[PDB]
Amino acid sequence: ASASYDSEEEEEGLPMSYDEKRQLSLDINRLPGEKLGRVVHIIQSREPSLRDSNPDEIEIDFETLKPTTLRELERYVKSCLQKKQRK
Amino acid sequence: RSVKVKIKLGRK
Repeated sequence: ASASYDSEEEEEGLPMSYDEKRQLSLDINRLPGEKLGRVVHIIQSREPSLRDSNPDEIEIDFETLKPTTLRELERYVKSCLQKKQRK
Repeated sequence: RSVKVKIKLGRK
């Protein structure tokens, strides 16, 4: 049923691109208030350059931020999609 | 930088 479910032509070896980084911008944008606060802390737990430095507002540096840290958000979102089922 | 991924989660 996999073929009828989707196919997802997804590249794992894509070079640092703004579209690449920005794909994750749209994921964080879809996530609710509870999630944004949580994820931002997980992502920024890696980079010191994290949002900008200021922790009051949330502005994701990902244009200038590393693709390695980019993938952290990917992991999170993939987790959020399958763990949207709360208890 | 160029195309901003600087989110600013528009919750409010």
